[PDB]
Amino acid sequence: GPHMFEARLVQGSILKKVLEALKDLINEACWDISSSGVNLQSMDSSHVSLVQLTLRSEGFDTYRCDRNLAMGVNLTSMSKILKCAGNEDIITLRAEDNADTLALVFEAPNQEKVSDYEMKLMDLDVEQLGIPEQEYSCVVKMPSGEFARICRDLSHIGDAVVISCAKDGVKFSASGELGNGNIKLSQTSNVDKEEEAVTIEMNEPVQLTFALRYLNFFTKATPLSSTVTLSMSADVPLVVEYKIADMGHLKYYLAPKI
Amino acid sequence: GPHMFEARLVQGSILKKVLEALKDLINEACWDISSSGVNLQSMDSSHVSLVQLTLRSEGFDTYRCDRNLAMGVNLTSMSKILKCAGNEDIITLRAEDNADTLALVFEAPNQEKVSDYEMKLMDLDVEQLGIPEQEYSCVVKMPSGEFARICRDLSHIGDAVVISCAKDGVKFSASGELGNGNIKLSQTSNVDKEEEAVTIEMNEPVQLTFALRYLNFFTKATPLSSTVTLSMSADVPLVVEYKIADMGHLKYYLAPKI
Amino acid sequence: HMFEARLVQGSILKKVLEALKDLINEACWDISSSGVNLQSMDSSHVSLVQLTLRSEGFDTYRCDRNLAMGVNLTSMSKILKCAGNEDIITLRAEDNADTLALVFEAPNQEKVSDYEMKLMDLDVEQLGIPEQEYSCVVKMPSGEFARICRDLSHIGDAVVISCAKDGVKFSASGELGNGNIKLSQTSNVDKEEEAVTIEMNEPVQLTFALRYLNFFTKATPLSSTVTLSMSADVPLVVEYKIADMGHLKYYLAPKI
Amino acid sequence: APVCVRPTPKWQKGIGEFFAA
Amino acid sequence: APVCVRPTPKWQKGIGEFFAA
Repeated sequence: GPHMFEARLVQGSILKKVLEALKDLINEACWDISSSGVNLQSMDSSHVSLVQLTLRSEGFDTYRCDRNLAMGVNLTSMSKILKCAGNEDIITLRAEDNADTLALVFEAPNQEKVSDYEMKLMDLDVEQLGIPEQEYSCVVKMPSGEFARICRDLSHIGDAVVISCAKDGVKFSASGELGNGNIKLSQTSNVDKEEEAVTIEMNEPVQLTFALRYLNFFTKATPLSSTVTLSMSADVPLVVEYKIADMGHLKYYLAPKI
Repeated sequence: GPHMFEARLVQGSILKKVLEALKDLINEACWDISSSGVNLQSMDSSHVSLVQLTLRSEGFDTYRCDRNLAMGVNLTSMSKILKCAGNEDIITLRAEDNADTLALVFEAPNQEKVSDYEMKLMDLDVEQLGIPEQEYSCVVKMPSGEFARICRDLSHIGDAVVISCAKDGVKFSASGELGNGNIKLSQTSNVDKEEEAVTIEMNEPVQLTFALRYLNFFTKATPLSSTVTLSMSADVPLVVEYKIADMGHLKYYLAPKI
Repeated sequence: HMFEARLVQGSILKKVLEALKDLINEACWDISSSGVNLQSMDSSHVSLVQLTLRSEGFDTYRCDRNLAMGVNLTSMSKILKCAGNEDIITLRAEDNADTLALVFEAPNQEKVSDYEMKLMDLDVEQLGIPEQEYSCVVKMPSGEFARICRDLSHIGDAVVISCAKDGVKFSASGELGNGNIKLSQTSNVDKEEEAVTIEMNEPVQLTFALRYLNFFTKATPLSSTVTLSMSADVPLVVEYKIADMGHLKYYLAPKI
Repeated sequence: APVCVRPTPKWQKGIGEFFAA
Repeated sequence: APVCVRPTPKWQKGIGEFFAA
């Protein structure tokens, strides 16, 4: 009879967090929903960065997608509505291939309380960019909290950060009217319970300059992942990647200086 | 000799919270003091809602009231002053009849620190309270933090809320430019601690609309009671009620729309 | 020829700047063999702040030449918000150029930040602070004193401080009414740093601007206790002991 | 209670009147 | 210790200058 899309995500907090990680970067975007999952690709309001979000359909406890949908969504609205879901709530996206509307359904962990919200969808012109394959000179996997804190600190110095990587460590440097900062992290032996490890996979050193405004947007995804990955190469966009535990990921692309 | 009113409350913080629950909606009001207890009753300046407060004398560790008297208070001034009291402080109030000042005295537990504030009063003529005790079509009792969370959440969606309750449960609904929201609460038949229970008493289904500004003010009582009770009829005002435990109650009254 | 001090409890340096930044925009740091010495009036000349950090208190202290480093306290505070609280912190200067170097180290030892802050050229300005006995000296917990200024500021803009032999009172007035706060001297060997202690050579009754006292209470994280030294016609001293290592002193004159 | 904003009182003498350079 | 939100530096190339449609 009815061509629904239905995704139940028991760990509903993932959805809340994913939208916290997008709402400041994107006003309106189009969620590509298919049998394989929820995919979102979009440049940010200013056309500076690109974000790519993948929630593989395996990662939902329940998933039904009769037909492919391209739902244009106001992210600000969707973020306010997710702010009405408790952190332990079971969340369900519901869409009837028909309708002008996405439904979000929140089951509280206590079982006598159930909220539903219905968002009015939007006609956005789907465009998707083709991401080239690339070998990276430098790949840095470090705790996410640390990357968040380095970007945060250094924004108080300058509007750019220089990232300098070697086999031994990685250096972050800024400079502004107050003066200059430099933050050095060394590669870890390997910390005793691990995701305090800094790892570098380098085939060639890099010295690249990035904008602190966009990096500090990117670190809003920090609650999603205990670690972060930076992939760098000269004159080729930076990739910032958060794994969303065995469900998919959230990637951010940003051009370095010149 | 002189006609004294004097009340000692060991859990001072009750009084503190009580004022948080009032200061933002009522500026000034008469306290009716008798041997029954402390009774307060005022309409907010926009004449839409009425708060009524009851502190029975047996709730006070010490209480004296030589004859019925009434004191005009600036709840704003009173609140500022109560923020000077410790959460553990023992609190005493003291005025004579026809006083132009109220004594508030705050005692630390160790008795090495003592503060006293002499607060200016006002002359206010306060009459009336032509409030008949009445039969409601629906009475609903639920955790106060839950009701507060609901008003908080529906206030992102719209600025009015339809309340609709039946035998099985009650539903709260809002709507605006973001979308629509419906929070549904079902009866906790079960077997539980009263601060998680949901219970409905019903003669006839009501479906009524209230502005969410006001409701959001009532919820400043939330620290006073683990529960909260809502009473509804056709176009009788809604009453929102918080039991200040072993002392009395705090009731807000709201006029529906149409 | 170079200055360098390494402080393990680097947080102290953070708290010190959080306490000065709001009162003082710029001050000169006198460096010498015996430690660090900062003195300043606030932007309106009402109060005076004096800070001593003795060189014994550092794990490492090196000072070739006496320096006077003109610092912008607000920049230096921004840069220290970037230090973690368990960070070992080092100050470093080169006498020539006017750059001060703040180096932060994680006790994990895997992360190290250096910030190079620019210095100003400032007026060398000492005021001579006189050796002195006081009629009354009140030792109390820094938090209670902080609570008291906050609460009375809801009442009026002055606090009267009445000091007897075995208690002190703090009173205010204003449009709402009066307020009075009475602390009694405590027995002690209860507790320790929640003792209230009064030494009274001469009873005082003195009026101060709550406006300024509340700037002083920003030092409250530096110490569990605060000392108040008072006489008629003589600036009040509000003193915070910093650890085993120095003090932060604030000066404010009373009415008449 | 956040701390009220209180103005400098009328009678406030400056610290300069007590200490010299 | 809260982020200082910084402006977009004048040299910032858009990602669309790198990846095509």
